[PDB]
Amino acid sequence: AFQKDAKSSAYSSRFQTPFRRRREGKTDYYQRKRLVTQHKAKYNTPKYRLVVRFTNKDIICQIISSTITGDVVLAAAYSHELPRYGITHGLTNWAAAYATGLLIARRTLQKLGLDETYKGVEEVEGEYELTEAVEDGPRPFKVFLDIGLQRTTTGARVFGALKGASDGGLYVPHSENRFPGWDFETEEIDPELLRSYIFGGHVSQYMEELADDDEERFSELFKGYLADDIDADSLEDIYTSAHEAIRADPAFKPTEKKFTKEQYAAESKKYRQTKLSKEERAARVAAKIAALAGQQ
Amino acid sequence: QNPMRDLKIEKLVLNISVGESGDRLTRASKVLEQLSGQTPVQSKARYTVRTFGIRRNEKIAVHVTVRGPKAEEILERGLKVKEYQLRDRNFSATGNFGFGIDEHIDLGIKYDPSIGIFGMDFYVVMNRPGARVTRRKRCKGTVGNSHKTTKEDTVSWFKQKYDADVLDK
Amino acid sequence: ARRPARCYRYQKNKPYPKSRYNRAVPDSKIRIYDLGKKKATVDEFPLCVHLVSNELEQLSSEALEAARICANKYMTTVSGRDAFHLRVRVHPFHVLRINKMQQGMRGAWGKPHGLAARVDIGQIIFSVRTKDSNKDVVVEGLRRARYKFPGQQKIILSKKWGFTNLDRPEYLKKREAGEVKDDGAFVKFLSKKGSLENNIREFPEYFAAQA
Amino acid sequence: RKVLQLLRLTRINSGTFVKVTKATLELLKLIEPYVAYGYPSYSTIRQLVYKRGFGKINKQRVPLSDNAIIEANLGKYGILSIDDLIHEIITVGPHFKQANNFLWPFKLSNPSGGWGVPRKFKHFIQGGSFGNREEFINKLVKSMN
Amino acid sequence: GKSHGYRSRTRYMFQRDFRKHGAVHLSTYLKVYKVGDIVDIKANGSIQKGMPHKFYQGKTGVVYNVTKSSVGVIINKMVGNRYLEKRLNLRVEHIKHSKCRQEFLERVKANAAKRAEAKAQGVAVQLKRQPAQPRESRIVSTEGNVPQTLAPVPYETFI
RNA sequence: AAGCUCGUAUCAGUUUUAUGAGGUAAAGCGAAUGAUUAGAGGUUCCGGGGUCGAAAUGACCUUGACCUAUUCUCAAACUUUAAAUAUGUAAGAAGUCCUUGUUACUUAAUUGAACGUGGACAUUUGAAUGAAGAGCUUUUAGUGGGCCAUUUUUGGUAAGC
RNA sequence: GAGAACAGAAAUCUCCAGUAGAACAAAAGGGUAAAAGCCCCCUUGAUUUUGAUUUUCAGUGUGAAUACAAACCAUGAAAGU
RNA sequence: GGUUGCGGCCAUAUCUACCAGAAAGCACCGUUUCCCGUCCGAUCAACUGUAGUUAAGCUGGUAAGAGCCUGACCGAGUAGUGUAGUGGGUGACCAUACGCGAAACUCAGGUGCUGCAAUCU
Ligand SMILES: [Mg+2]
Ligand SMILES: [Mg+2]
Ligand SMILES: [Mg+2]
Ligand SMILES: [Mg+2]
Ligand SMILES: [Mg+2]
Ligand SMILES: [Mg+2]
Ligand SMILES: [Mg+2]
Ligand SMILES: [Mg+2]
Ligand SMILES: [Mg+2]
Ligand SMILES: [Mg+2]
Ligand SMILES: [Mg+2]
Ligand SMILES: [Mg+2]
Ligand SMILES: [Mg+2]
Ligand SMILES: [Mg+2]
Ligand SMILES: [Mg+2]
Ligand SMILES: [Mg+2]
Ligand SMILES: [Mg+2]
Ligand SMILES: [Mg+2]
Ligand SMILES: [Mg+2]
Ligand SMILES: [Mg+2]
Ligand SMILES: [Mg+2]
Ligand SMILES: [Mg+2]
Ligand SMILES: [Mg+2]
Ligand SMILES: [Mg+2]
Ligand SMILES: [Mg+2]
Ligand SMILES: [Mg+2]
Ligand SMILES: [Mg+2]
Ligand SMILES: [Mg+2]
Ligand SMILES: [Mg+2]
Ligand SMILES: [Mg+2]
Ligand SMILES: [Mg+2]
Ligand SMILES: [Mg+2]
Ligand SMILES: [Mg+2]
Ligand SMILES: [Mg+2]
Ligand SMILES: [Mg+2]
Ligand SMILES: [Mg+2]
Ligand SMILES: [Mg+2]
Ligand SMILES: [Mg+2]
Ligand SMILES: [Mg+2]
Ligand SMILES: [Mg+2]
Ligand SMILES: [Mg+2]
Ligand SMILES: [Mg+2]
Ligand SMILES: [Mg+2]
Ligand SMILES: [Mg+2]
Ligand SMILES: [Mg+2]
Ligand SMILES: [Mg+2]
Ligand SMILES: [Mg+2]
Ligand SMILES: [Mg+2]
Ligand SMILES: [Mg+2]
Ligand SMILES: [Mg+2]
Ligand SMILES: [Mg+2]
Repeated sequence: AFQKDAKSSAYSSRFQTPFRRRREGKTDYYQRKRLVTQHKAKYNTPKYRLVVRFTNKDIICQIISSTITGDVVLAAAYSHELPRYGITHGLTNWAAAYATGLLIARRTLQKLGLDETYKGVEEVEGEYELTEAVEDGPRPFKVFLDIGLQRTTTGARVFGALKGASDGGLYVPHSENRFPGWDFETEEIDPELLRSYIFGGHVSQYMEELADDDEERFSELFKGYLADDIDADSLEDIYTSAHEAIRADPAFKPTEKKFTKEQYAAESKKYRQTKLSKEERAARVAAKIAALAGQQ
Repeated sequence: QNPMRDLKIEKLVLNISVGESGDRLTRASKVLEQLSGQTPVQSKARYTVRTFGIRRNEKIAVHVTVRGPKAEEILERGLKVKEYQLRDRNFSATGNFGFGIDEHIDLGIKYDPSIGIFGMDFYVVMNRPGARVTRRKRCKGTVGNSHKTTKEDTVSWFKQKYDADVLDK
Repeated sequence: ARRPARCYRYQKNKPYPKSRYNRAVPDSKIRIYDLGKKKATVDEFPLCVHLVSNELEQLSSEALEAARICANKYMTTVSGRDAFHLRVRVHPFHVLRINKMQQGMRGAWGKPHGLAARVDIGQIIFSVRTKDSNKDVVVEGLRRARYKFPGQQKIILSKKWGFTNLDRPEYLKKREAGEVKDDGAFVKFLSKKGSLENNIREFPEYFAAQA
Repeated sequence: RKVLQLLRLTRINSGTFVKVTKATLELLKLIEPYVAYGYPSYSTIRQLVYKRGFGKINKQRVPLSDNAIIEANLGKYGILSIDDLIHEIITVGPHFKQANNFLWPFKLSNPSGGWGVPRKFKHFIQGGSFGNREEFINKLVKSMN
Repeated sequence: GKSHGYRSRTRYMFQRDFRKHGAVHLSTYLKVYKVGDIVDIKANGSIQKGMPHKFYQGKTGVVYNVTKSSVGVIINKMVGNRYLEKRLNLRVEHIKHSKCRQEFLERVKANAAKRAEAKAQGVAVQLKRQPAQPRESRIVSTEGNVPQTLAPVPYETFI
């Protein structure tokens, strides 16, 4: 960095470093404060969040609570579990967002017992609706959307995640105006469009058009679809049946594993440089003042 | 090394500093509009100067930022006017370059007495791939040294493709 | 219109600087604090001799200036203007007030009147560096300066090399080694700490061992 | 002033015994300019109690003079005679608190052959009388008893 | 003339601690208070709502109420020759659990144990604390350690 | 002053132990802000003079500022550090543990929260020292010019101010 | 700081550095960085009822403030505020 | 052990300059029909995971590195301070007695620890 820049001792000395997880630009503490702190007269009642994050093409849903030692996963689902349920391609799209939320809701709601009561909407017509509490009986499991750093846009797929955890039985408080098919100039949802997205209707109709206007591109992206003979129109049943498969058995299978922890550990240290000792450092200095000093 | 630490153009920002609002500015605008295909953005004066005859918040200038192929169709076009000779300044320490021209007529575009004649400031900013790191929301970070755009890197880049001259010392 | 200095000998008040709360305060009568061959190198003048307060009191800017001129005048005419380096070690930062004067003791907060340095026991007031051969001249210069000051001060022979913090033999150890290198009129010492690379830049005549 | 009260020294020349722990050291420290103290020998604890030793009994300061007086109020702790009492004192026994509190503060006279110094109110170490004079307390207290 | 507003004289009190400004860490909000708890009071200057008055800085009281974002603390304050009861509405940012009590709770829980460990065995306990006692005798050896004789040193100047 | 309700009981212008609060003294200034003495080495397409000049975004001196590492000196309304004295709370029966009742609060939830029932452990039951006991109620006098000494300390040259 | 016609010490355009050296009506102190600052979007909680509390204190009043209860609303995807 | 998502303490985590990083992950990265946002699909939105890459991010190692953290009879029982005297001294001030006791300095050692969950030669 430029000479006239470059930090003075005093700059560095007084520098107050942010929280690590801010330096990492990973955590909005302002939102977290407000996501996590509980009503003080509700004592040790955990305040569970529904964490939805998007990697370059994996979807992560964890149900999380907080502890001063660290946060706590109740459950976790990933859209890369969806091949197990009959979804192979496009697992980062709106409907993979939906699926996973559904997967996450069903899974936890199971291991909590609220499984057979609170099924949530089994139909799915993209009707706007929260899961209502069963008269005489346990209140539903309540959970708050942790969007993270995601911008709120009307159509964002983080809210796709939200739709399916709510469709799946969770009580996740929310309004309707960030779902595709929310009309800008009228406080009005078109659920016909929102049904469409849940079942990847936009992806499908995008294939149908690329079919007969430009097959150059249609085979680049959408390659996989060709390769498995899934020409569009079936995309709904694909996801319609995922929903089925998921509710039928959400109970989370781990990867088999192959090679042990000890073993993954063994090979990883092969690639991990090791710090030097003081002695070792001393003999590099000494070494240097024989060369750079002793007139070569 | 060298795989995809290539040297794209980040964006081209054309700028007209018309120290006044009113008609003359809305003509300076029209130029950039038809020239960029995009609708230009106006800029208010930052404070009053009075010997420049401007007031705070007046609207004093128009400018427009252009990316991708469209930015080259124009760069080239201006570079022509400059007869493919810039100067050893012009290029900034952090790897950008700019030049100016007067009379935009010298890059296609007829005369039209009802629009007049304007000069332009061309400013080309360079970067490589992976520049997103700086610009994105999450895990915003800074490009590593040996991936930063530098003067040498940009001048040599310029000297090659375009096959234009640098000049001076 | 100066009050006699007896009215401000003692440190009766918390320090009253020139500040943005004060502001209208007169200049210090002392204003140059380094006379003689100040440009001189450290190796040039090894003998240091101090004029050293034996009292907790206040010295006026006026008496610093008068004392300044006294020691400097004597010194240069007996032994030459480049024969020595006089350093005044004490700056008059403390503003003295005056209740100048119908109304009595009503609203009595005074106006700035002049300045004083506040000075400890054993606090150094004047420092000089010369050639050993010139000791007596220097010592007589500080002796004559004394009569310009209230209170007891007493002249003390330094252990140190000029304005250095090292005793003469220790400064000699570092010097006749590599370690010491000239600067303006002071000196820079080689550190065992920090970048080895640009430690070698400076102090080239080190990184041997010998002469 | 408070400390002198708690140590039961509320008039000049009266004295009491003190078990030394950190928590009484610091008491002693706070009153060094008003007191003279030291380490008493068997001889002077014995002659203190034989001569100027008084029980506290339903208040009422009662002279020791017969062993039944002691056994009636300290018997509960073992301690059924005057030399039992002394023994609890000098060895700082398990019942030094009850034993020692039993003893009314000793009322002493002025030193008979005097203070040995021109001025009492500086430390023993500066040719005064106050503070810890260690074993030199026995000479003082005998002269006072 | 004089001035005596609420936060008067509090420049350094409510000030923030060197290189510790900004968001308060989330542990301050995860802590949990129950009526009866003993708390110390100290103002977070960056949290203007729910602040103790400066009189209560450094002061320790007992929780009497738990509220959505706060706890009610009762402090005993002495005015004239008497104490009066004071009740404070403090946000959880200006409060922490006092450890003025652990040495007790830790000591109780322990005191029960060695009492069980005694009884069950056949008594002989002794579990009151005791002050520092004076030192017992001891024999210090000279071997490897003959005494070094020092004397006072002459006057000297260095300067 | 009148008492009144009780009494080994509860009490304390004190210590100890444990656990807080504080920004004064000192200190610091080759640490931030603000002051302040001196050189040394840098940097100008760019503050001014001057030599060469047709000029130069020319070259060379020149003096300024600015930068780098040093240097002497300071703060009631400066400060990273930071005392001593003083200061909040705790040292048990109104305690600790087990069992599991009440509610309209609260929980996804007989979950929690608060108040409880039943059960277990006595004076080394939880530091020191002291305790002509402790608590409590009514009513009413005089007073509401104060002054002095050690220490801290403001204004003032100072004062038996 | 380094860069771009007219354009200059000061106009407008760009990149780098930047712990706050700014800004937040106002005195000054405290506070504040994906904010408490700047730009935009929606708004009237600057509302309704009546208590408790902190400072000043007599533990009166007044000013100002705090944390709840019972309404009705605002905003936000939401926790919330 | 690596890595990711969510974290706690918030520099032993920061800063400057170099170099090394398997596997997975993360990333950069391709696209503009659709929701959505822009002067600009750079950011923001969506779509593909296909076409490309470890260059950067990220992680780690190096440095008589700047900073930060820890320790010591390093400085210093120094400065300051509670208590004492019909102590010294014209005074300014200063010794002593019984206690409490720093900061700078100097030197040495260090440079993130760790919770939940998923994944990986
Ligand atoms: Mg700088
Ligand atoms: Mg430095
Ligand atoms: Mg910050
Ligand atoms: Mg937010
Ligand atoms: Mg590559
Ligand atoms: Mg004009
Ligand atoms: Mg004084
Ligand atoms: Mg005064
Ligand atoms: Mg007058
Ligand atoms: Mg008159
Ligand atoms: Mg007046
Ligand atoms: Mg005035
Ligand atoms: Mg004199
Ligand atoms: Mg006793
Ligand atoms: Mg006799
Ligand atoms: Mg005789
Ligand atoms: Mg006689
Ligand atoms: Mg006498
Ligand atoms: Mg006698
Ligand atoms: Mg005032
Ligand atoms: Mg407010
Ligand atoms: Mg103060
Ligand atoms: Mg101060
Ligand atoms: Mg001071
Ligand atoms: Mg000082
Ligand atoms: Mg300091
Ligand atoms: Mg300074
Ligand atoms: Mg020095
Ligand atoms: Mg106390
Ligand atoms: Mg007390
Ligand atoms: Mg008793
Ligand atoms: Mg009694
Ligand atoms: Mg009365
Ligand atoms: Mg009265
Ligand atoms: Mg009256
Ligand atoms: Mg009267
Ligand atoms: Mg007196
Ligand atoms: Mg302000
Ligand atoms: Mg934020
Ligand atoms: Mg109003
Ligand atoms: Mg009234
Ligand atoms: Mg009021
Ligand atoms: Mg790979
Ligand atoms: Mg479009
Ligand atoms: Mg893109
Ligand atoms: Mg996006
Ligand atoms: Mg690499
Ligand atoms: Mg990352
Ligand atoms: Mg270092
Ligand atoms: Mg003292
Ligand atoms: Mg005296």
